[PDB]
Amino acid sequence: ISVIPGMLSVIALMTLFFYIFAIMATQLFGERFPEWFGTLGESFYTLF
Amino acid sequence: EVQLVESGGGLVKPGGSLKLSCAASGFTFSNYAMSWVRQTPEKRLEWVATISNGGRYTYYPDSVKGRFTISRDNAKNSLYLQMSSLRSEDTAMYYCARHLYRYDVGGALDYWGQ
Repeated sequence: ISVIPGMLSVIALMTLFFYIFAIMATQLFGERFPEWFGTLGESFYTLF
Repeated sequence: EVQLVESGGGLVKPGGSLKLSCAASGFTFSNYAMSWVRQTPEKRLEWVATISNGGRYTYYPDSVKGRFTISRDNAKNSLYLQMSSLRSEDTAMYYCARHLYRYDVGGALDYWGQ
């Protein structure tokens, strides 16, 4: 565990990229294809 | 061996219910979406319901909202539709339809019933 506080910045950046691409994807591909990208709390799962 | 037949129906008094079915055979039923389309006897078509493959997202027209009930069970490989508190303008023909593209909702409809 002693390594992660000198590594937390990259983790915050990657979480920010997930938030941005999730909110783009859930309104681009959202009319059709409802189960994968429909809400946002499953578009996180599909991008992961 | 793609086939779609039906069951149920008959006569219901105004104030009753009816629970239909749809038998599906030949394709892989857990990779399409499925939808009921009705045909009035005055030669006009109308849409009733639809449901995605996993069974969690439904869609309904506003003219019959909150009254019909549609569901799926994957292992049984058949489709349901549950009605309650009917009206008089439901004297028509019903059908059971599969969508065209995989995993999709609301595209076209390629193979109906009878």
